[PDB]
Amino acid sequence: MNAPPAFESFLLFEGEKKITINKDTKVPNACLFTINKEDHTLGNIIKSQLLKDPQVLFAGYKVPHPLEHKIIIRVQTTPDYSPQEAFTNAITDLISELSLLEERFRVAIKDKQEGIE
Amino acid sequence: QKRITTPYMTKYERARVLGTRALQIAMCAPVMVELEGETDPLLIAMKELKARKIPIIIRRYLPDGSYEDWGVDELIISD
Amino acid sequence: FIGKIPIMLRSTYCLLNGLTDRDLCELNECPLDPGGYFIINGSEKVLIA
Amino acid sequence: SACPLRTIKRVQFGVLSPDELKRMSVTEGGIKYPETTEG
Amino acid sequence: FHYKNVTLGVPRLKELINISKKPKTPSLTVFLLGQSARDAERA
Amino acid sequence: MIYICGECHTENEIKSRDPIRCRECGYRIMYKKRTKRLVVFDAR
Amino acid sequence: RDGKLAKPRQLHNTLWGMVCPAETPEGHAVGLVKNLALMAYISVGSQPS
Amino acid sequence: EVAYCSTYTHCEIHPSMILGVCASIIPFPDHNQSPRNTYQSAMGKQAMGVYITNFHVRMDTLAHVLYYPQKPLVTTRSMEYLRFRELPAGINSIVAIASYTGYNQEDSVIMNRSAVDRGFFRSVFYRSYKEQESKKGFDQEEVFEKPTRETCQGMRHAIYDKLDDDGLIAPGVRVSGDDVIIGKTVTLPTKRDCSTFLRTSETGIVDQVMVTLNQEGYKFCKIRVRSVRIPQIGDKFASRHGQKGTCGIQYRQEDMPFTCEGITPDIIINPHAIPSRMTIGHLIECLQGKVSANKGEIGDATPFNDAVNVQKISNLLSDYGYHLRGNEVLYNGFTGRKITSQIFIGPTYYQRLKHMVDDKIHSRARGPIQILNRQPMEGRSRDGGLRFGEMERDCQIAHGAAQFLRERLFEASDPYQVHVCNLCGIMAIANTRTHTYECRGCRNKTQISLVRMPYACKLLFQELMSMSIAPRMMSV
Amino acid sequence: MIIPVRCFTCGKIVGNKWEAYLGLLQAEYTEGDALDALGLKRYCCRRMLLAHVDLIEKLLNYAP
Amino acid sequence: YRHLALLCDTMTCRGHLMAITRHGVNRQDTGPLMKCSFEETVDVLMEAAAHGESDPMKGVSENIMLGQLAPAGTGCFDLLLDAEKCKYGMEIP
Amino acid sequence: SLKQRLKGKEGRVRGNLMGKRVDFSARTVITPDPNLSIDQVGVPRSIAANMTFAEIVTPFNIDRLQELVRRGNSQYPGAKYIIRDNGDRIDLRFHPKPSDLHLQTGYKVERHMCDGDIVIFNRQPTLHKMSMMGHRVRILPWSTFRLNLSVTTPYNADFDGDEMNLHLPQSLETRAEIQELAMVPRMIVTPQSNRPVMGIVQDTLTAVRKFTKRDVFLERGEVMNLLMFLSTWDGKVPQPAILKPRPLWTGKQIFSLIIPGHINCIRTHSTHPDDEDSGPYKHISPGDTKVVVENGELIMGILCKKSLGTSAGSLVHISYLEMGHDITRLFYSNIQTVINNWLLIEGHTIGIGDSIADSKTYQDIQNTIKKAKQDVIEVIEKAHNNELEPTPGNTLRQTFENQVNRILNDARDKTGSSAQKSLSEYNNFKSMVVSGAKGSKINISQVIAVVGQQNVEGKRIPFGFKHRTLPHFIKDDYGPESRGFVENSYLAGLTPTEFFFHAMGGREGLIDTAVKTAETGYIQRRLIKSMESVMVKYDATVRNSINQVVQLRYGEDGLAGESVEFQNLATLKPSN
Amino acid sequence: PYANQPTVRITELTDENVKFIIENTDLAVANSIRRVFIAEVPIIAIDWVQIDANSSVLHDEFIAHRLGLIPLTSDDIVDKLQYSRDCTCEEFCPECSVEFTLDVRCNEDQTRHVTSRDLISNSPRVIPVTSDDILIVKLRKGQELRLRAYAKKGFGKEHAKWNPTAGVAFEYDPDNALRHTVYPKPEEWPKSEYSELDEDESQAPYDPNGKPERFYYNVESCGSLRPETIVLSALSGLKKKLSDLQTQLSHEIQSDV
Ligand SMILES: [Mg+2]
Ligand SMILES: [Zn+2]
Ligand SMILES: [Zn+2]
Ligand SMILES: [Zn+2]
Ligand SMILES: [Zn+2]
Repeated sequence: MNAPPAFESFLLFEGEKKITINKDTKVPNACLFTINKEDHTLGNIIKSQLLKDPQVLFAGYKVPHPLEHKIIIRVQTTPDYSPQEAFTNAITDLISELSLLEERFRVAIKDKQEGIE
Repeated sequence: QKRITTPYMTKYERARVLGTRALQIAMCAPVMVELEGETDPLLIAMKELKARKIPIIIRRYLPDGSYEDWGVDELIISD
Repeated sequence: FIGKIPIMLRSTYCLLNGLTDRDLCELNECPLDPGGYFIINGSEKVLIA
Repeated sequence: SACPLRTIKRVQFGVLSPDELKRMSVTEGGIKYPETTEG
Repeated sequence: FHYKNVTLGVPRLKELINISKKPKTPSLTVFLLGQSARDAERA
Repeated sequence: MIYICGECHTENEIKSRDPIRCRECGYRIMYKKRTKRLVVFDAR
Repeated sequence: RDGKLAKPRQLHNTLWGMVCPAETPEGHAVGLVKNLALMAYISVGSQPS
Repeated sequence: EVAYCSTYTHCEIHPSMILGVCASIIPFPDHNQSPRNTYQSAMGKQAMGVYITNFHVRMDTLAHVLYYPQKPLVTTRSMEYLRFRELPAGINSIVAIASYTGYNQEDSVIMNRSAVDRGFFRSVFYRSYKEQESKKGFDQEEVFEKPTRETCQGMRHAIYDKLDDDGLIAPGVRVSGDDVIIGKTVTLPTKRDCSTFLRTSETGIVDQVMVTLNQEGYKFCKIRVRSVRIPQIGDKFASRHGQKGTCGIQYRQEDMPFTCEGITPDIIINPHAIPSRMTIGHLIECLQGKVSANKGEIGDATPFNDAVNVQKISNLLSDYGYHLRGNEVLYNGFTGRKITSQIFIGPTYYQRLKHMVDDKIHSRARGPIQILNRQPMEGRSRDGGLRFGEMERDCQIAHGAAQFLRERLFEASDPYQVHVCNLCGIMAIANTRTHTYECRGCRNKTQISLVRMPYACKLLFQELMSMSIAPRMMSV
Repeated sequence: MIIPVRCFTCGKIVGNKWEAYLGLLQAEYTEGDALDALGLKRYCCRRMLLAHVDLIEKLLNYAP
Repeated sequence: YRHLALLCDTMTCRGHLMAITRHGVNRQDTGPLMKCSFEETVDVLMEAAAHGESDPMKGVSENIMLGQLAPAGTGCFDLLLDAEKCKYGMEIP
Repeated sequence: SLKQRLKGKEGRVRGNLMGKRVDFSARTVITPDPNLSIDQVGVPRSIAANMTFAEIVTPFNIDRLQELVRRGNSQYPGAKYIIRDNGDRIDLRFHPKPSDLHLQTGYKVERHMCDGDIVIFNRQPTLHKMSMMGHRVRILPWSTFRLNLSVTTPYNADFDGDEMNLHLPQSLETRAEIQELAMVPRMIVTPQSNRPVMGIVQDTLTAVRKFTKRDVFLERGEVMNLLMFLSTWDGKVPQPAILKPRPLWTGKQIFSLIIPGHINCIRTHSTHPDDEDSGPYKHISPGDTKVVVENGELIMGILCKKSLGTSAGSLVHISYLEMGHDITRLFYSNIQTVINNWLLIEGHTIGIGDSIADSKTYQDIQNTIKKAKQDVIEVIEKAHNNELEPTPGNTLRQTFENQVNRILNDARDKTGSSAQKSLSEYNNFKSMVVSGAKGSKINISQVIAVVGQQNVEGKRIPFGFKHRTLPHFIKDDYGPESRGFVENSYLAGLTPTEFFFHAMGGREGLIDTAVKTAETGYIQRRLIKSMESVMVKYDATVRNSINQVVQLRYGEDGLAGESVEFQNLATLKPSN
Repeated sequence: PYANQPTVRITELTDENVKFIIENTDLAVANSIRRVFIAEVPIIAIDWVQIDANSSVLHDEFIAHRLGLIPLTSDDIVDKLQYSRDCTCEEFCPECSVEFTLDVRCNEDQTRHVTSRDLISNSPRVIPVTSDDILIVKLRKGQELRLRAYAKKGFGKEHAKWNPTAGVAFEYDPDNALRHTVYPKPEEWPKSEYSELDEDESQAPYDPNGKPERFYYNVESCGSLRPETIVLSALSGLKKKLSDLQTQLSHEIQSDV
């Protein structure tokens, strides 16, 4: 079809896998994570947390084509450490920050339902 | 040798030989050089040219009509 | 009878000229439309100087 | 088909003889009827 | 038009493509073997 | 089948293979009635 | 339109106030087709008697 | 003063009056390059806008209408006289001169997908098809009636169910492209039927169906189909200041770069294009358009009025609190980080061009061939093979790719097989069942050979033999 | 023809505002004052009302 | 320089100045089929038939008209498959 | 008549036989894609499905072929028709079930065109081989043709409704030869000019100059994104240019990574000064001119239009000579992708403020114009007195006109220098001019100071009215404004008389360009037909179709036109 | 390797717009949440329109496009409503869709104006947001318009109508200490509303080390969904996406071992 359907862009096919594990021999303990049907918003947040982590030597997030819906993230870690562990740790840190932020925002609206006065 | 025609394969000769070898592979030609897991005839043909195992002899026509016969191994790839 | 002569639209002879905008609306003819084109076989033809 | 396929080396132009034209002509005795078909 | 009058550009190339007995503006540059070329008054 | 006369804004059936005309309006221009079937549309 | 003669195609000083220079169709013929200026009016003409 | 003369007989009423209606619509024409103004005069004629207020009453083929026509923010006083404002052919779009993903390069305009969803720049298309009953002879009368397989010798595979008993498709139905919309039967001494098919991929709902007596008095039917087309990357959008380009790409509002306010430009144009065309007026108009929206009064675009100067417009923008230059700090949408260089942004009136990619695209594979020359021919799909140019053949000769050139020249068009003897150059009669061919005159089967040459060449040789000159083909 | 339901850039409803905007034009408020009365602080929302032309009334005049 | 040198050399190859025009092409040693492709087909073909002239087929246009490969690069040489090289070959299912 | 039946143009013997319409041909509007590789060409899915390639059945790939047979005229990957060994053609769509039909070895399958196929991509008019370049099929959802920015320069097609044609070979030999001779990376260089016909696109080129500026610093996270985009990247991060404050990479250092392998090239800067080389500190390069590339790394200078331009001795040309055509194609793609990622962060803009100049600069421009007008008045009065004497061989009227023109030209040059002085490194217009990708110094002079004299056919506007160019002007008016000279900048605005004269200059320019294109095409067509027969034989002697020798050796050197490159003997020029 | 603890302060809370400031959070996190509110938050809007008969000057397709854009209240039943494709129930039914039926006839000589309020909804919770009334179309005398419509849940990414908020204003670092944006003339540029710069100080002095913080977000909503409620829903939605990615990764590593 000349115009791709909107539902397909955000929906992975049953054959398609959301996360792909790839091994990079260019540097030791470097793993490539590719997420299909993923918006730019999720990729940017994941890359920043990996960059913050000292264990992750290299954090790069790129989109191969704008028309295509996919994100590619590269994680490089020390040989003792595991790249998959770093990726999961970044996800948990983001979830912890969001949950704390949600509680704080809910408390703030409760504190001033009618405003300060 | 004593031939005016260049020993090296001409670029036009190289194109025809690669096309012919690829045409043979798609038809089902026995492979002089085993394919490296390649389903593409052109990719196998280029490796066969580097091997020089292709069974092709090229006849070159001079203006007087004298013919020069060159084996694929004798010919040197232009590229 | 001599023959029939095509009439340029919005000309004094043409019915549309001398008609109020409300009358044009009943005939489904736009007041905004400039006119000045002859109609032949239900097609618009305008002479070029 | 059964006949072999070969290229034409040379093309020669010469006047076509009437006698050979009569021999290769599909019609025999020529066409005596102006009408394409009687009925 | 920008350069007297000389033929240049695509029309000059067209003149090369179709040989013409007379060019649109024929001219020949002349150089003098004699000392007249060196001094304006003798030239 | 059924046809609509624009000049008098009334619907009069026109016989097939019969010269087009309107009853009491003398109008030979007719418009076919909108189809009974309903066609779905996307708001997007 | 085929004719490439420069003088008819070229805009002229007398054209000022009678034609719009900007409103010319581009193509093989340039400036052959012109649109008259809004102020400019073609004269109907009158009897000289 | 030291005037050229103190006794002038006459004075010009206005300098702008000399400019034509097409010239007047362009803002600040004197600031813009003179060739660019000429190009826009052509663009204005082909701009897509509703031709007349009562478009529905008149059935017009290839009619173009605008979903939400809007008056320009900056209008020349001359534009009011031609009533461009009454029936506008364009919708104002916010414009930013910037480089993003590189799609905007080479005269391409980035567009906002969210604006397209809201219906910005959406258009309505009307196409009219008219069929009149023909009665050249009493037996040759062609009454319109629904075609049925039993009663029609020539009925096509496509279903005639959509057609009514009258043979005219019902109004308000949606008909797919290349589907018969009118059914007519020609009386046959059963009867073959003549059917008119929809344009391929028309996808147009039938706006109305009209049956009326013709001027001749034979039955006459007019069918109009209405198709709604959204803005597309292929579709061309033209700026008022002599600029035309295809849309490079469409992005979501979050994807599009956002200002501190969060406003996203409807159209983004490459910065390089403005210097090349030297459109000084376009930059002034963008500044004026933002000033007009904040001011709440429509701007004046008259060229020789000199009412507004670039400094005066910048001073008005500073009074509004916007930067005087009009550059606004912007944040890349994906990064969320403010861009190092501030980008000038101003609204520019934009008119959609008539040319559209959907009409242009076509491809032909194994299409029906003409009987006379076996040349490729367009089918009901209306897609036909592109002609191979004589220059294109010469370029192939320079390439040295003889096999590819031969394939296009002979295999692609009218490939044919012929039989000839060495001496006799005549076309030997060929019988497929026998598998043996004989040059008549010498009765030869050994001499006969198979030669492949183009069908056009074969018929040309036969025509030469009719002229009494025989081309002779010899194996040796 | 008729006012678009939503602003082209923000997506904020403009169709309901257009009837109020016409009432402000009928009142002492000028075109600029009417936009100020609406209180929109974004030029895109103000632009939709200012640049819109209503052709629906012309279509209504013609007999159906 | 090579492109410029060739254009003057071909023009002066005859030994007389010749314009690049239809009339200049008409006076040539090229075969009748080339003349047939040049719009003078009726006169040349009658002359060729009367004199029993034969087309050389040297021209690329003559070969393409008959559907034969033009005698350009990749067409002049003919390959000669050889069994001795074939004998050291591996059969594939 | 039978002789009448034979026809020339639009005739079976000439129009149809020599040129015929071709099947497997697709035409649609073209839109630029930076992401797509130079070989890859975007193809609409509907066109790709319609186009088909005949494929012999092969036992190794039979499973894929049977799957294509199972889905007929439905899925995008499918066979529209199957040809049996007998040669009968069967339609899967017409046949009640696709599964019952069984594939056999040697069957021909009409597989729909897919990515990785080879097609010939050409512009609608081809004046040269470079116009027609073989391309690799790529499929994108939208109905448009997508091509890389690098391939656009040989095509020379602006993206405004332009369309291109692609033809699919159905023969293995034709496809193989097209890959060997017509592939787009192989055709990057041109034999006629012995230089690449591909040049960096203007948007990338201006960004490249800003990227190679000395004052460019990139954060570690931004550099990692650029490395991820680079195909040439080896997976090893380069040591940062600045280390102690934070890890930082200079833009030139990132460009050095883009440059492939170790190509050494020196290109003079676009704004490079001849005086700087004569002066001391030429090696130091205070202006950052004299661009030098050593060991495949940019060492000094700012990359300019000349360095990445379509010219001999270019960095891209050096990459073609040593790295090879395929690596050069990757290098072109790498420059565009890295530049685009850097460009969005850096930003690009143009504005009326960039066009505007300081009031003091404007006052200087007005003063020179005023002096020129006064000088013209002095010449006019002296001519009336007859004090002026005609130059020999020239009319007095012509000499008077020429001297007045010279006064206008010198003033316009002075105003132009004032416009250049107003421009600043911060100013966007100057940055585009310094790169040279778009705009010109003369364009800036028209924009800020004086547009210049407007003339028709290279002569001052004639008097259409008797003795007067316009009714407003007096009889025998020799004033520069009357003769069409424009002293007003585009930003300043044009007076109605100046606008009318400017329109005359535009009108004459429009007529000549349109007439010129038809004439050049016609002469080229006659020349191309005349020289098509000439060819080089096996002995390397150039010969006509008749076989009469034109040259004993091609080019008089028997060497390829592209291979020869300019070199300095350095023997004849020095003194004995 | 541990995320910093964010602090949230709300400048203003109102139905029309909510202004909130988040500090001690990464710039990437601040940008991601701003994008999430605009496109990742679902709203109920008409997706299906069927017109039995149209007599209005506007064509049936024109009316259908306008109906979808018009907002419908989605404050409490966005969670309760289910996507028609996801649900196994019939696509047109009350649980997965809201039915809207409008029948308008003008018999008065004056034109009658069709309004969003006229639309009738089977479900009370989803209603057109009228307090003026949006004008869908104007009906001439003797003209009747009848249509049947169904409303399906969708998020902003699917369509602009499904987006629940107007343009969102995001800014940070108003004083240019980071020098992310450099002004050729600082004095000409107006100072930011949140800028702490004094009138004498045209631009902030450059700092060698800078951290983006105190990001300002203003969310303006149609009122179908409360802006503060949209922020709370967005935080959960982004967290859900990360959790789904972690679950996919956990399955992928389990498959590998
Ligand atoms: Mg173009
Ligand atoms: Zn009636
Ligand atoms: Zn015989
Ligand atoms: Zn808005
Ligand atoms: Zn349901």
